Amino acid sequence: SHSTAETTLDSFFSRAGLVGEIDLPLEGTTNPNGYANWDIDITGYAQMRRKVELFTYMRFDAEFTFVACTPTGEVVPQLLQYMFVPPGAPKPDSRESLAWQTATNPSVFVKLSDPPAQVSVPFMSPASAYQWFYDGYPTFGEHLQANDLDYGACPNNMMGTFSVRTVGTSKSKYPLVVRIYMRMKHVRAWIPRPMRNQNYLFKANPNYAGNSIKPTGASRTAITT
Amino acid sequence: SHSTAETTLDSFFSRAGLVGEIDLPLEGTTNPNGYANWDIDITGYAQMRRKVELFTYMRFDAEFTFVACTPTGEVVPQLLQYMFVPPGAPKPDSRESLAWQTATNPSVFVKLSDPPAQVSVPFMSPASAYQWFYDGYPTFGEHLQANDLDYGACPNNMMGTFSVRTVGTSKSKYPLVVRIYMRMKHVRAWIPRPMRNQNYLFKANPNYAGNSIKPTGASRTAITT
Amino acid sequence: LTIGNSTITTQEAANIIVGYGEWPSYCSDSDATAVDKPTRPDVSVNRFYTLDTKLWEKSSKGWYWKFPDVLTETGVFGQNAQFHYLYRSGFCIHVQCNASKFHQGALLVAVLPEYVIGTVAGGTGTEDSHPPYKQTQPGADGFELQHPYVLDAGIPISQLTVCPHQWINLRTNNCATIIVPYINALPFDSALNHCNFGLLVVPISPLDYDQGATPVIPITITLAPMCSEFAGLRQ
Amino acid sequence: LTIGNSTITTQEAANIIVGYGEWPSYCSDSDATAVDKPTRPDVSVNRFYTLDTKLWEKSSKGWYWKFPDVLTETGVFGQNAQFHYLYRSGFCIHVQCNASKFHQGALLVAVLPEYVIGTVAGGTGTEDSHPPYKQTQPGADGFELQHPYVLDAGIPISQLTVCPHQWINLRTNNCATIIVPYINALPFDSALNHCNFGLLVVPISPLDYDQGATPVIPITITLAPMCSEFAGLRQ
Amino acid sequence: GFPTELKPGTNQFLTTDDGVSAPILPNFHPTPCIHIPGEVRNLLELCQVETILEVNNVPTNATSLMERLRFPVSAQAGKGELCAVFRADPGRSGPWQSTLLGQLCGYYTQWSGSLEVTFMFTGSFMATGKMLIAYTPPGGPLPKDRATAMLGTHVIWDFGLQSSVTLVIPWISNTHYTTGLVSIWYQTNYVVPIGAPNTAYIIALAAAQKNFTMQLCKDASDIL
Amino acid sequence: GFPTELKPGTNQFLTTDDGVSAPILPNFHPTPCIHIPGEVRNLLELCQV
Amino acid sequence: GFPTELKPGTNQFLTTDDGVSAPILPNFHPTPCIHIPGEVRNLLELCQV
Repeated sequence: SHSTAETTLDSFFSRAGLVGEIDLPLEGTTNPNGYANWDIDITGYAQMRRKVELFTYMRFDAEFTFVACTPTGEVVPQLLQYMFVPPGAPKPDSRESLAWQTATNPSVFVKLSDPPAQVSVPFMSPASAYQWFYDGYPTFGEHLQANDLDYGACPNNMMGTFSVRTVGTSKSKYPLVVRIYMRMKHVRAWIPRPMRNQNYLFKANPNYAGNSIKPTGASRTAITT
Repeated sequence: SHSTAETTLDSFFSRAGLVGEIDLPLEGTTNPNGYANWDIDITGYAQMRRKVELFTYMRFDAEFTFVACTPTGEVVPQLLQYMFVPPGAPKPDSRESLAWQTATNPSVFVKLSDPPAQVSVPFMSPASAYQWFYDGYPTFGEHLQANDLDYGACPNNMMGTFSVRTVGTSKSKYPLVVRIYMRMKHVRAWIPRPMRNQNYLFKANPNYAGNSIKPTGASRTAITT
Repeated sequence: LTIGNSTITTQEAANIIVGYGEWPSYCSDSDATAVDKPTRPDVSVNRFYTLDTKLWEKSSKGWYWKFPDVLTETGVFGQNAQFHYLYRSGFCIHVQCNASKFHQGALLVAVLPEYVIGTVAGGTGTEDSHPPYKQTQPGADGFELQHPYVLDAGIPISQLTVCPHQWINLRTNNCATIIVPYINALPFDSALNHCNFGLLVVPISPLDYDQGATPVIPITITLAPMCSEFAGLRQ
Repeated sequence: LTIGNSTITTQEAANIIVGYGEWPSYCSDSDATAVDKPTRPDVSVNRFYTLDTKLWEKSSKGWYWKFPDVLTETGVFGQNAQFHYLYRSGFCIHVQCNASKFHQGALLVAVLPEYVIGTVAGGTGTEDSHPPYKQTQPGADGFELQHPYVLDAGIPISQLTVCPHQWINLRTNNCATIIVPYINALPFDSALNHCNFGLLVVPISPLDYDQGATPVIPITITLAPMCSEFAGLRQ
Repeated sequence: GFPTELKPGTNQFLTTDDGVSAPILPNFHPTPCIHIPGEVRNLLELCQVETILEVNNVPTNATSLMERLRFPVSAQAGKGELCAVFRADPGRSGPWQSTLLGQLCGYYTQWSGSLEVTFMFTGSFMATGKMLIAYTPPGGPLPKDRATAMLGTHVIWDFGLQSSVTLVIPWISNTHYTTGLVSIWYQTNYVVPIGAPNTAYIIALAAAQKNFTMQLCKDASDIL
Repeated sequence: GFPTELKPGTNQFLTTDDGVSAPILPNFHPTPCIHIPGEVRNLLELCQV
Repeated sequence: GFPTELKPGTNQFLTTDDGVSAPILPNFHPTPCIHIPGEVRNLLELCQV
């Protein structure tokens, strides 16, 4: 097995993982509107989080893929709109929002008959590289002790967010579901860390349980194999 | 961010913006004929006017894309007609007009099942560059005192106009909605101007209100931050 | 400049500033713009036109001009540009104000190419429109602004400096000279129908005296058109 | 290293180990990151600031520090960096333990960049969170861990050595010296608000004496920050 | 003939897709591009032009709307405090929205660069006095007094150097708080002989120098 | 124009396919890659510590 | 085989499109261009008569 090709960060990361499962039913109680904002978490691919917390800082471009179907899986003659809005830009509040027509928000129009749309998102951060956890309160300057749940999370590590619509003035005819896949491209990472061993509770701090488990047990005694 | 690339005119202007939304119900209260003329204004994308009235003279090509759907967003097996007619050429008056068969009016035939048509409209003006406002009367020669509201508009700034049909001797089968997106390409601009501060009243002249607004107030006093 | 009738000697303070970075040029026609030859001696029309001097009180709020028009029954030029088919020229204009060293204020002389100044009325109570008559064709006398903050055009002086400008602060300089080249989509448009160009002289610190001192301050305008272009017609 | 006031001499066995294999550098700024020039001599503030020495019982379970922080009201380093807008520096840190030849134990000095130390409380009995305010500014004395096996961060010491580390085995070495450069996405962040870096000194073999012998083991930390970055401001 | 596999993104309409599209009139030769003097190929050229800064963003009446460019000095207050130019962040809501710079920054998201703010005095020729302008960097609060401001970046401005005084703020950035502060203090009172107005005016105009760079385009206007 | 025959694999979406996709922000130039000291280009580097 | 993304304008019929289409009779050799004296290659020559 003499090859270091599968031990590069790229081969270790180059694979589209499902990170988004958005449901737009004909009508219901999730979003009766036909409208959904998708803040762009990489943690969506569950295991990816531990898989990236191997390092402190890393950096990559990201290729997104959008497969849409019915809950049945019926491919249906519907034309929909994907809109990517940058971190700075505001998110739409209503289906009939004006933000959908805002030019600086790159948009994608495809049909389900048409094969899944595919776009590439470059490196967005104002920093030179991403950061998974900030050992400080993210405010520069004097501290604000009104709230302190704002800890460890670095906000300029946010690379935007996605919004979806069933195009048209009137509501959809068919129940739809969009699925999002992410592939990481030119990946370079830096400072190596020990890998996670306990389960996650929240998604903004490496907190753990009030009772520690052990990364491997059931060994009886040191003498017996 | 040591790069001036996003400060190029091209990067600042290059983006397909929605500038046209044409409605064709089966029959209704929009246009019972089955026929529509779209005079080609850039201001359709609202904010664009201020975004380009930063300058006096500028020049560009235009790449148009035609996404057509039902008000539901249902994609429908309808075959329709896009016609671009030059500034010189006359506009069609009826659905059965002859202008539709006039060859010198470039025409586009696609189906809604077929992905959106994509065309390019070149620089049409007889001038060296477009012109946003004429500090003169567009009449050459001695002036006519019949009216004088004909002010500031340069008439050879019209870059044509678009017409749409559901092709056929008989009326359409489906209620349709065509949307037009405009992308500006080879941009060269010239004389820089201070940017607008009031709301516009009309769409042919930099008119303003009888009560001036202030681009920022509520600062209390010069001493307090 | 010792070219013309009478000059005006100045101590040549750092008042030099050119429109957009290019001298006014002539016409290059060994191409195909006109087989006809525009004819002009260099000494035919380059007289120093000094308009009437206007007053500047505390309640003054600025004035604007249009240039191809301002010459009509104005000078032998307006008597000249009115008869010709086509027009083109750059200008070198000398704005001079004489005030005391006990008077204080601040002017911003600025030049604006395509100047469409409105305008609007009340609302829909008595009249809804009525676009202005003497808006174009401003005489030497005209014109006063109405709302200088927006130049009566919905456009803030706050960024007027983005155009070729020059300051007259009675702290330092009382004189300013600014040159404009020809500026249009076509190399030759007509004159009397279209005023391609506008000049503004707006006070920001609206002058203040200490009473007992003459309250009127003169803003004398002097014009000198470079690179004109004509040939001849009828009468 | 003979730069500073008084040193502490060792037989300098090769317990020396550099962060990730490249020395702490200055900032390479003969471009345009800042037109103002931070200026910094090598011995003004690079005094050997030696913290308080701490005790090591059998029931001790390891300790941690944060470094941009640890100097705040600490030394002339803290009296200037609090007032300076931006910071960047490398370190030479010396964890030194004084023990007898009858004592046995094992310390693991290890270095970790972004140290997010948790943490959790009971459960969901009354409230779900409340991480401590005094989490930053652990004093030289502070602070003891809660769950050393996971560093209160859900991360195993079992692999702590993956970061720049160094061993103190009372069999062999009582002294260890490790150097770290600056480590951040930006070449300049602020100091006291973001602790770029964390230091751990955790025992693995939890020490044993046979009584009648001094039961306390001193773990003296000695610091020397190299390649700092400052200039000065107000007060 | 030539084999092909279609890949995802097929038949998709991307708003920022940059391709060469079908020309509608391929035989057409457009009007020639003649040379016109004032031209722009980069918005930074505009970001670098000195433009008026509305420090006195106080009155809202169109009759007093002109008072914003201007901000006064008088013989009343002595050695005290006149005016802070407020936050030293252009795109942020405030006095800077008057500048061209502050406006084009509204067409973007986050920036980094250096700014210089030249001040202009409009008082009489015979007037004299001193002003110290003091910049207060982010994090550090507004200097309590004159004596507090002097220990930092500051310039004593005399009307011997009447013409102007250019204050250059080293570095500002948007990193998604507290920003730079510029404070202008009466170093001394506005002294005048008889015949001079006991009150005078200052106009402030600002811009960014050449290292100034901007981010991704973002749109937010006024009309609807 | 240039003749073309579609072959199987057409319109197929492979999760691990390595191709170039349409860029979402073609005008955008990201913050520069400044040097950060400790870097890894291969996981084998970890297998040896 | 060779990867491709179809772009908008696909399957469109543009009246002024300048493309080469499939020849109906490729083996056919039309009668040769013999010389006939008066010929015009540009309409402007008529504008000068």
